[PDB]
Amino acid sequence: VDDWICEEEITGTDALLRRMLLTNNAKNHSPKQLQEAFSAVPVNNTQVMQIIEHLTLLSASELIPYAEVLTSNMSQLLNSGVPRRILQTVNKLWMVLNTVMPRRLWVMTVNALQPSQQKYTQNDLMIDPLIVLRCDQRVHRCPPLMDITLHMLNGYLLASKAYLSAHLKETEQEVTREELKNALLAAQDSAAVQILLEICLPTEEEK
Amino acid sequence: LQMLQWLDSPGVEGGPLRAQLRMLASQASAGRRLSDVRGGLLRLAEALAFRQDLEVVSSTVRAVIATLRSGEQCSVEPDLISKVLQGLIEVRSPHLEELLTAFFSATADAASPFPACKPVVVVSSLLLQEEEPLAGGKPGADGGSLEAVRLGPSSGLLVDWLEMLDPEVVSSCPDLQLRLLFSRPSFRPYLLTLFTHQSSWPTLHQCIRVLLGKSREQRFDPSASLDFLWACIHVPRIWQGRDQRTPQKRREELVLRVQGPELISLVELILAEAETRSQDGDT
Amino acid sequence: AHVWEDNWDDDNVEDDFSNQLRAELEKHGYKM
Amino acid sequence: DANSALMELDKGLRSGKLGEQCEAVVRFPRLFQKYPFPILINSAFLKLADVFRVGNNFLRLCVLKVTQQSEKHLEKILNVDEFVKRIFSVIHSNDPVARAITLRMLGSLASIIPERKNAHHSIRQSLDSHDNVEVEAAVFAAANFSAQSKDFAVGICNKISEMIQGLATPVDLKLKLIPILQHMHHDAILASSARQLLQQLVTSYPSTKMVIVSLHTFTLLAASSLVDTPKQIQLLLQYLKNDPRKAVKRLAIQDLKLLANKTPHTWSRENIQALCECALQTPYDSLKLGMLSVLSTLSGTIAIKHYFSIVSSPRSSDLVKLAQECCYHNNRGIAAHGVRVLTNITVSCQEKDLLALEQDAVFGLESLLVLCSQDDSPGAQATLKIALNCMVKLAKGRPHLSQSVVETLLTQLHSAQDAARILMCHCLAAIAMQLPVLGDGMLGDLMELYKVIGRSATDKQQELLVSLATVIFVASQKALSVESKAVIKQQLESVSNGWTVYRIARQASRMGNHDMAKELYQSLLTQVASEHFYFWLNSLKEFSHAEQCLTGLQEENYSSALSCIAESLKFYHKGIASLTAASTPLNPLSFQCEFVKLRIDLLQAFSQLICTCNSLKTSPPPAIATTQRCGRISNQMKQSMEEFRSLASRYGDLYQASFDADSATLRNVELQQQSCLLISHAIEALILDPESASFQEYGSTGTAHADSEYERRMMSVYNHVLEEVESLNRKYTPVSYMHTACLCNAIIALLKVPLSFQRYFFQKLQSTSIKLALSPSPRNPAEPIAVQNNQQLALKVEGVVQHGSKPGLFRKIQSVCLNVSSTLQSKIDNMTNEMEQRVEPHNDYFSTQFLLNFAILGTHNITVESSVKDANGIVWKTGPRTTIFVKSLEDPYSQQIRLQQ
Repeated sequence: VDDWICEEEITGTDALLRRMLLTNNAKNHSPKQLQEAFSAVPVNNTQVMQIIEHLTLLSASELIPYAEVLTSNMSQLLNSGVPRRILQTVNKLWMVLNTVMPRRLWVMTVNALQPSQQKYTQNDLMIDPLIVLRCDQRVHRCPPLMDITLHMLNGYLLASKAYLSAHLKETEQEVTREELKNALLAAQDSAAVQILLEICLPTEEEK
Repeated sequence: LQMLQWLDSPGVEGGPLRAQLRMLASQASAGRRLSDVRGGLLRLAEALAFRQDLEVVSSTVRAVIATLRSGEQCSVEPDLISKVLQGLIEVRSPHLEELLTAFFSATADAASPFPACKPVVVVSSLLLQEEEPLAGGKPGADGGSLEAVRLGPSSGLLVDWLEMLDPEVVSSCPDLQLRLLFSRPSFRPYLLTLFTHQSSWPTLHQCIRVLLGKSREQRFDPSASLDFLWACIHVPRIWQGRDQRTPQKRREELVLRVQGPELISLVELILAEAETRSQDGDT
Repeated sequence: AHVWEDNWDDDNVEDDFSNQLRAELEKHGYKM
Repeated sequence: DANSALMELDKGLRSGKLGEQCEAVVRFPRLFQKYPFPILINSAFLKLADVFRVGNNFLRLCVLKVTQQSEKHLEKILNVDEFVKRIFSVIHSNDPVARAITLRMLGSLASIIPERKNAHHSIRQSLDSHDNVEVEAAVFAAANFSAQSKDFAVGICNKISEMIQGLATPVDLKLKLIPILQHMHHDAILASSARQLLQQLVTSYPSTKMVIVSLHTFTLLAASSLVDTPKQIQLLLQYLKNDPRKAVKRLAIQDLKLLANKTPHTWSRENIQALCECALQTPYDSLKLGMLSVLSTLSGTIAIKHYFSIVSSPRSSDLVKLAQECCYHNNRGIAAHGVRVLTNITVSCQEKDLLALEQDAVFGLESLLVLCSQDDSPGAQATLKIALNCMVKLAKGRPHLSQSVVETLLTQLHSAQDAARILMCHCLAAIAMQLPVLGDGMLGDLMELYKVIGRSATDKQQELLVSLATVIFVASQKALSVESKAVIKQQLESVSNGWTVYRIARQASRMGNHDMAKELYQSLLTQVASEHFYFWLNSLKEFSHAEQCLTGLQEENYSSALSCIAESLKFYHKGIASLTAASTPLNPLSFQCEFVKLRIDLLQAFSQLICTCNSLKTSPPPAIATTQRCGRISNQMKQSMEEFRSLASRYGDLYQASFDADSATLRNVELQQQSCLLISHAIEALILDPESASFQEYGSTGTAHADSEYERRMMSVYNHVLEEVESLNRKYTPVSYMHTACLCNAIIALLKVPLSFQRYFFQKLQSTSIKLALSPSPRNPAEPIAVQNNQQLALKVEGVVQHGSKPGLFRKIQSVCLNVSSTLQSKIDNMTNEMEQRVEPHNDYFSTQFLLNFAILGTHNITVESSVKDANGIVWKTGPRTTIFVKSLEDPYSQQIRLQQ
């Protein structure tokens, strides 16, 4: 319900007013422009902040083509020195893209937040959702990327519930199988909770 | 005559073949403007202003210096000439629109203050061109213009340009920026609630130690500093999901730890706030 | 933004009766 | 089958599956649209409430969607308290998403619960919470409650002031919370406090984002609280002048646009000076277009008359010269705005030292035209729209320029593409329609242009022939030559669509050229692939034939009058037989049949009248017995009174019963009714009691609007007949032969000016119907409602209005007059309970309470009539005319008491 409820009208169509009065000429920005803006050999955060701040105002359907460059360039957004609007606004753009293209966005975000390589598919993520909690070490202290990871983990847990129900229903050719699936789901959710709570520990390097 | 001139101008705009007819039209417009200046007195540019607008539009030449034009604009600013300043600004903007060159970092601050003092109609585009291909530290010039020059409306744009090009609040120049946020202005609350919700936590801790540090100069305003403290206590990112307004009054949930001299400095700062009493009174 | 206010022939001012009339009448496309 | 859908969808609601419940919930709005009566609405909303109470937080979002969509049905809910309690029972839950959904539901429900205190407490409590979705939903619901409640408005004024300038709650949240200050216009000191807070905010947060949001909020506060709008217009002029940012200037443009559209009388002279002066020294072109668009919208109203007010030479005024250099500007849109401004100055106030601009004005139009003809782009097409509207208005305001106007237009009708021939033909059609003396001055030139269209393109061809032949019909104010008919005919034999010829035929039937209407209706008759369309085209053919027979008249010749009238009646009767055959249950053509029937009755009133005028030459003076009325002719013209007065009443009844036509069709019906009154007055002034006339037409007979040529020729005929009546008043004998000759010439004069089948005869734009579901018990068919004959019958009539499209296009329903009557069906007849009530609908609903007294013994017949009252005040007699049956039983104790007494 969070994804649909972030789509609702907030106060006074202020976003409509902004897309009426600030994006008169935004056709100069392109996905590849953001691509070499990110991939500069120095870290010029000013131009990427320019592009993403202009990218806030676009509709989600118009923001579909930038999913490739944003997701492929999440991994650079973990080094010590990135400004905070870059992380927060990439989080906002990810939340906007989550309202339209959620499954492809999640399966693309798994393959980018992984530590530095295995290319993962939707079937593996629905069979096992704990790869979402197998992200990079620096994600554990980056709040926007952890927020993305948490929405992704909740979505894949519900996904795994539906997938196990469907795989149990198809492969009948019954009470024992149903309770075994219930036990698997219960232990799965408990394991996810325990891994999250162990993320909540202070690490030994800072202690 | 106005309809014929407008028809000729659309042909010159569409007909970009070698601009020989454009040169002939420019010469004809210059001759007509000279004749109108010589003879036209009572009919004050009823249609001659259309010729003036066409001549101004056709005069979009490209400057070939792009470094000494700043000095010419600065000299024109002391002379107080309107059309000369407009022509110089239009020439400087097209030169910056060309390939990037090496701009001086000393006369840019004086040139910006000159176009901000007098009402310049092309200030925003010129500032955008100068700060886009900038061969120097633009944040220092913006901070100096914001702190020193008391431009009424346009400083707001400067404030925007600050957050438009400085990624954090504190990035490279801490001293001028700290004296900008805290002093002995009107744009201070916006940049301060930014710095509350913009900077990274180590930078915020650096500011919180240098703010309530031992300093007898009293270089920070107490109201802004204390409200910055009180905001940093209750940032919504810290308490983002905790159950609200059912607490235990005996229990204390969380605080912010500071040191002994930090406590002494904070209490003498809050009593220095309390000892102002210009018109407030005891209550 | 319309020039002629009493125009009988705008982009879509055709009622239902005229809609089936146009549907069965444009198909033939010949007149003697 | 009204509640059966409710049981079906609520059977869907009692599933254990989320999908079926969601399907039923989202299927509810269609069921809401199909039956809008509040019994079903209340029941389905209570079912939505107790589905909302227990749910898995995704059903809740669906019910929120349904409540958001079906907002106009919210006032029909009866059991409001149970509904709101069932919704409100979720605020005390601990799921923040569920709480946010429930506050959004409260914000949607705001209209029906403005002053519920616990709702306000919940909004205030959740408003300063820490979960972001709860905060955003709280801001939404605070915005929706703040538009209606006042105590909520002041408390939330204090709260939102604190949370905006509390220096926590980051800038995105401040941007979200400034519209709370937008909705805050309820009280004077509340508005003043909000105004001070907004001024402090806009001088305190000088950003691009906050300044835009705060300025839009501040101008919505100004346009809501009309106490200091000039102060905000002033502040907008300093923000548009002294601010280097560009987006702030663009909001200043759209802001001044909204304020000039809303309250233009508050615009002072120095405000217009400031706007014009800021429009001069701007270096940009989009900003120039924006300011002069604002000035163009300001030029269409009474702001110019305040601007050009006595107590400087207006040539030296800023607005007119700014209009000149922006009329002679390179860009097309700024030229269109400037020529609008110049045209609006010309059409407005008539001071002498502005007249020279008239010349400039007209040249400007053609200059702009030759810029925007040869471009073929939608921006250039819009520039064509704006320019041609200015051409029409300029020719309308100052007629002495108009002739020059039209000839210039014909020049650009020689050389332009197929998309520019149209809308220029439309401008010529409008100008030659109301002002006809110029139309003939085209004539033949259009011929050769029409010849060029013999070898033009194909894509835009059909509409272009339609436009050209329409302006041909409009320009031919007198008649069409035979060669003109031949060239038009041979061109559309060369190429035509088949629907194009139908449009040309109906244009000719509109204007009055019924011979080409005959020929094209023949062409349609051979064509076409359905039953009732064939019968419709045959009827139109017969009407065109009778109208050509009516055009074949000669003045001062009564023999040809009788002959051509008989031919017209027989062709109309073949046509009305075809119309009756063409009538369908799906499209019950009622205006056409009644209009044709009353036209037939008018021509037969004319035929009986002309042969009655012939009767004085066909009978004696009276008889040998008579030697102050003598003869059968007096009784015959008294019958003429009865027939013509009844016919005028029937024309009035056709006028009142339509309500869906345009101005032109109604005015044509008024022309026919005025013809009936004209002949009635003419006869009752000449022969039947000259003595008590004594009027001699003491009203105005000139200075008419003359919206059509047919109107003008009708009015000329009316004035000539009244002149003949005044002259021949009380000089001659009561029977006379100058009297009969006066009637003969009057009938000839009425039948010379042909006819005009108007828009409502062919196409219907607005469709409005009323339901009136009677519920005493609604009965079934022949089964009557039983009453006990000692109590009245609570009728409880309830209704709803159905709009076809564009709700109200021409007229708007203000109030509706329900009338009820009874009739003793056993065989005055129970006129004792004729009752009348006025209804003002809330959105679409009609709810009244009717008590009917059935007293005597018998079966009674309740009839219910509707009557729409419009905004101006004219009553319109539409409605379903609903009838219901009641039987009157008696109490056996009362029967025994009456037998004993």
